[PDB]
This record gives sequence, structure tokens and C-alpha cells, in this order.
Amino acid sequence: KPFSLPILTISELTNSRFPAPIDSLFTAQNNNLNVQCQNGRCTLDGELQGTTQLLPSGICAFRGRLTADVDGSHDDRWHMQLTNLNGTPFDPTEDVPAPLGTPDFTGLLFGVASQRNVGSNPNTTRAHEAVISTTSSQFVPKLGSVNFGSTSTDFQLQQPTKFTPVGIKIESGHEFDQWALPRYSGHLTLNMNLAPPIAPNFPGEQLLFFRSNVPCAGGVSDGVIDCLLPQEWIQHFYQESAPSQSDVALIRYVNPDTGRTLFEAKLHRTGYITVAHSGDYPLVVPSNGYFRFDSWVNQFYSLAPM
Amino acid sequence: KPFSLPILTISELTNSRFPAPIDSLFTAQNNNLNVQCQNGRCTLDGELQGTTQLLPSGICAFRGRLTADVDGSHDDRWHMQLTNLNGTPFDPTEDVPAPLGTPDFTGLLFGVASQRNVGSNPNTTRAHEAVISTTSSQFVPKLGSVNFGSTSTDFQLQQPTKFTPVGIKIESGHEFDQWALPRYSGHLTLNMNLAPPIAPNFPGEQLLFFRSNVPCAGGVSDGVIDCLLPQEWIQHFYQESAPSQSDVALIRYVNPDTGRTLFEAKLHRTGYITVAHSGDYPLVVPSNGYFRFDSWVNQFYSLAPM
Repeated sequence: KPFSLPILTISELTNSRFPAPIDSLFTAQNNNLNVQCQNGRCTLDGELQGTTQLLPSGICAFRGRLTADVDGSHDDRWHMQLTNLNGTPFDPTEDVPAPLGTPDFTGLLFGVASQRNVGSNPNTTRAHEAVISTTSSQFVPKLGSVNFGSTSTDFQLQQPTKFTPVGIKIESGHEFDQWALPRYSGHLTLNMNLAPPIAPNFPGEQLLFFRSNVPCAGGVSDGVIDCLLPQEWIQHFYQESAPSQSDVALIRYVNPDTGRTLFEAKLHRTGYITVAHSGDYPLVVPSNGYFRFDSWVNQFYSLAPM
Repeated sequence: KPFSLPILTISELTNSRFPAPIDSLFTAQNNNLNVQCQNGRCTLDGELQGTTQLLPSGICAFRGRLTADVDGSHDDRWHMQLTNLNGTPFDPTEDVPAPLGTPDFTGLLFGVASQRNVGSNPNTTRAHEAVISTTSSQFVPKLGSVNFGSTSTDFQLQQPTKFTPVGIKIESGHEFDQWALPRYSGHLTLNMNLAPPIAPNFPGEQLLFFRSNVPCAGGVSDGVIDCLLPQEWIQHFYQESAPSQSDVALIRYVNPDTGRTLFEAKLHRTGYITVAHSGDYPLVVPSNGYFRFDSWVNQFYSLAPM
């Protein structure tokens, strides 16, 4: 079964680490960065890794029930007992770092918490701005719960609850670090079942990122979130499950109108891209362009400079 | 090129008319309902119709700039001049009903309006709850603008602005009607370039819907939004572009574990499903099940009763 990429321009792609469109492509200078995001991780033959699931609506989202109000012990007073995103009960013994979709960054996640009542007063509803701090002592998704704070006090306990992500938030003491994983089991615990760290293994090569500037609810921020593979590619690989014939798939960025190849890159088996370049650089590419699979190669293949 | 469906269970599908997961399948009694949604419209050979675009993040979303504050003339004081979702300028002469992604229902759309400054004070940001009424006189997306109201007055004019949808809202005088199209060019205008109305053309057959219960920011509502094709199918057809060999594709709902076919349905060329059934009915199907393409048939094919 031949490997392939979907035919999608940059404005037809979704970030796999935040529900947002891709804004640009970016290659970053190497500086011993531990790149170990847990969303947007997938092998080329379609094996999802880390906390990666298929739905853009699932990325940085939560589902469960509010079971406690801990006002006066924590600023994030609303205690949310999690289920899986599909509503099945969360199983802490599953060999994953956290429930699928859980945020993989350090900072304030801004969104909306909503409820739809069951029991008496069925289908009464409410929804308000809410913030989840991924550094809070109450951010323990692998243990089965997270907390959020809100300006509104109009939340009901023991009712079905959903958190819809919208953006990030910058506050004093809460800087945003997209490459620092949260502690999924809370303070003084270490993470387990992680998708491995990623890095170029070849001299002169740098990682290529799919970059989004996501919304931010106050503070100075470019809202940058970089993913290794767009969500549509992950969805595509999952469907196709094409066997990887080598550890490296050469891909060509093409202009469909002219037919010209604009540059070439290495698409690695474990699901990331490298290019031959030195220095930070936002790629200057046409709006109609996209990657195409060329051929299987190996680790020793020398990329034409970008 | 052989036609096919993606292999996705119900909990791996996204609604094409609101960014939400599919919750259930539902067949509805016939009662001369004008079904003419404009999102989630696509032919089986991959031609998008109405206001349909590819990104779940684009469904019911807006992008543009705030260019006026009309407080004291309209409750929805913030005047948002639209661009296309990919940032290109909106072109009113394009043969579409409205910019791609525009909501196709009557009611209050609840979400978050956010901004990221350009010019001096670059990358300052803000985001607040906001509501868009699709019945407002200021809801004129085909003319190039929409308005929203907000509890916050902290919005800046002439700055890049985005509206992220979260749910619907129920207020007195603003009932929600998922099957009534808004007036894309405003009061006293009629819509143009619409994807056609849909209906069963066969005795004993009813439409099958992919149903979501979406969030709601107050009021009694089941939050039902029904789409004709999930977004992933649309994305799949767009990629494949398999020629339709007839006007009807027989599809089989299957249990992968047992191998059994649970029921059969007609997948029509113009992009909707019918089943043989009489009465409203939420389908009782296993969580692991999904549709598979069987064969091309014609209008005269008689479905096994469901």
C-alpha cells in the first residue's frame, strides 16, 4: 500500500496541538531544545502516540462532571472529574500519559465551561469563561481530574460539564512555555508513557514546524503554538496505515500551478520533518503550495539546502 | 477510482454544521421540512457546496477587523468587517451564499471574540464572551460584515479580530431554529447561490442525521444540531474525488467485531442519507460500528427496513 500525504494548502490545515488553523511554516535554530509534545504525535504508518486523538474538537478539551467547589483552598475552585472525551469512564491504568486530548504545555488555558443538566430540571444550561492552569496543583488529569477558575459563580455540582478551549492567557507569574510538559499526575510526580523526544539526527538539519498564532485573553503574546504534523495528516495516516518502507520519506514542496518543486524535506517515520537550513526562518512559500510524497530514502540522504 | 468512506466510529466524527463531536444517529419523521443547510454540503465526488469549507475550526467562525462601535443604535454594538477565514479579502461577487463557514441557522451564536494588535503596542491581546444574533439587522455576512454584543467593553477598533464559536444561547424572543436559514444579506433581502433543498424521493424512506447536542449558554435546550454528512466524510470525498457511478451508493452499517451488517442505507450523490423507517428514532447501534460502501445502485432500489 503506497504511502501518501493529503493534498492540502496551509490554509486548509489544522494545528494538532491547539484547535486553530495553521498560519505559517517555520524552521528553528537548534539549541538543545527538548521537543516532546504529546498531542500531534503519530507514526507514518498511522499509529497514534502520547495523548493524540483524532478530533480537532478534542484537542485541549475536557469532558466530565463538576463534583466539588473548593473555594478558599484554591483559586481554581471548580473540581472537574474527567471522563474520556467520548464519554466512556477514564481508566488511569491505560498506558497513556493522560486522557487523550489533554494539553501538553505550561501556562493558562482559556476557554468556556458549559453544562447541560440531567435529572430534574433537565436541559437547563449555562456556560461561562473559564481558565485552566496546567501548573496548578489541581491539574491532575492522569489521576482523573482538573480544576478551573471562573469569574462566574453560576456552576452546578454533579452535572455534565464540558471545557471548550479558545486560547491561552498571560498573567504575571504564569508565563507560557509551549515546550514544557505539565505534570499530568500533579506536583512532585513524574510523567509516564510519553511519546519520545524529537530532534534532528543529521548535521546541518533543523526541525520544520507548522505554526499557529492562537488567541490570547490578555497580555503580550504572539500566541505561537508549533506542531510537528498537522491534524489532517494524522487523520490521513490513521486511515491509510501505509507501511513505512524506510525510516525516512523524502517529500517535495510543490507549486501546483507551475509544477516546480520549491524545496525538499525529510519526513521521518516517527512523525516529524527536517530541512537543510541554519537559523530561524519563516518560509516564503506560495499560498497554493503543498507537500507531496516523493520516495523512501534513508538516514544518509543529503537534503538540498533550503 | 473506487468510491469509499473513511473508517470512523461515531465518537471519531465531527459535526459539519457546528464544531462538536457527533453524539448519535437519528432518523426523522417526514413532515414537509425544508432541509436546506449550507454548511456540511458536499457531493460524493468531492464538490463542496453552499458555505462549506474544510476546517472544523472554520465552522461558524469569523475573521476580520472591528471597524465601528455602534452603541446606542444596536444592542450588538461591535461592527466586524469580514475577511475570508484564510485572511484573503472577502469578495461579495463570488457565487456563494456567504463567506465560507458562516452559520446556517436562526438564533444566538455564543462564543469568544479575541484580538491581537498590529502597529504600535504589537501583540497586546484581549478576548471576551460575545454573542452573534443571526436574525439581527446587522447580520449581513454576504455584504461583508456581522456584529456581536458583549458584556465587556474592552475591544479596540481597527485591530485584527476573530470569533470562535462555542455554542448557542436561548433568550426570550430568540428561539433556536436549526432549519431556518438566516438572511445573509440582511432584512428584506433573499438568499442566492444556495445548495438545494434535500428530501427523500422514495416512499417509506426518511432522512438519517448525524446529531450533536452542542453547548448552550443559558435557557432550556437540548442543543440539537443535525448534519447530513460528518465533516470527516466531506474532507475524505474532497481528497478522493471518486466519480459517482450512479445517483445512489448503497452503504452498510457494520459491526467490525462480529462482521455482521446491522442495517443498510442509501447514500445519495448530492450528499445525504436515507433509510427505510417510519417515525422518529434514535438508532440503537454499537459504539464500534461504522458505515462501509457496498455498491452503486439506482433510485429504484428497495431498502431493507430498519
